[PDB]
Amino acid sequence: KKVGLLVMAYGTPYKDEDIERYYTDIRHGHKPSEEMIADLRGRYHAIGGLSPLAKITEAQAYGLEKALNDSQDEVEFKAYIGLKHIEPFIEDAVEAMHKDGIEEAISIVLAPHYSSFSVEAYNKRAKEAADKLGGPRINAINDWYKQPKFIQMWADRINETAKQIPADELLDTVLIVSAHSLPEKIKQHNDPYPNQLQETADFIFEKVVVPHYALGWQSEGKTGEPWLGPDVQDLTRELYGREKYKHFIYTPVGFVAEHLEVLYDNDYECKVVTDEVGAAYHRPPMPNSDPEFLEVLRTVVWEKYSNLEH
Ligand SMILES: [K+]
Ligand SMILES: [K+]
Repeated sequence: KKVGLLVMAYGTPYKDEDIERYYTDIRHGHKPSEEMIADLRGRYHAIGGLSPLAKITEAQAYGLEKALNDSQDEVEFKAYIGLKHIEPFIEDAVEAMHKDGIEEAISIVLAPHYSSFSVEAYNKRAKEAADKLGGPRINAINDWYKQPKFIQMWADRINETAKQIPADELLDTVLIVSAHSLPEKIKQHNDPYPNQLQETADFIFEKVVVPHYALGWQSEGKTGEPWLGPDVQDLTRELYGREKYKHFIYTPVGFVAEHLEVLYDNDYECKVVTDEVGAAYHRPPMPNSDPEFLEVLRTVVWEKYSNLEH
């Protein structure tokens, strides 16, 4: 039988007309105000609109499927995309697998780090759907930031971007390593997410020419509670105040695609700050569906299959 490959991600609106229902789902059924929707529409317009965004997630899932099936002849994987906040939902993907007669699946989230707040939610939804249908059995991957090829992918991109920088200003350059912020309360649960981001930054930093680095958070939601900090905008201001860096290199390694959180929260909002302090802004290409990144994911999934079967 084919092995199911459940590739999960947050979801992005396909059409402009989807923005309201998308953000209503994100906000637990609380429809965004007219002013909030207008703000969000303006942010999507700033980054060139919606059409490029969903294509990346598709290219990652199906590129991963092809990378797996061309690299070995023990099994055939079939990819099913399951999204948190728009169709096809996680539950749709699991239903599809069961209807197709898939008995065994491996799941992976398109984010390198584990949190009890975020990744566990995907896993719980997938498992509960499967339990209701009677299958498939789902063997979940929880994180994959420790993969050497993942770290090397980011180090290589940073080192290439660093060639943009005059030799004598490299000592005035800082690497800002970031991920999506989460509610600060995850720390009361001993959530490993903050430590996993620190480890990722450490592993990358020892492989790059940039001599200074800092960890930050971004893209925090608006709920009634504090979120992990510092936010990259505030951290940029603070680091300039203390050290007067001339170059900021932003690697939002918690993200895998050029979606709104990178094209707006970094390329607009962080560049506003670097502009305001007279420093230069740099941000390497995101992984998207680059063959090097597809090979990272292939390595992750095949290592999981191998551990289960070999
Ligand atoms: K678990
Ligand atoms: K914090």
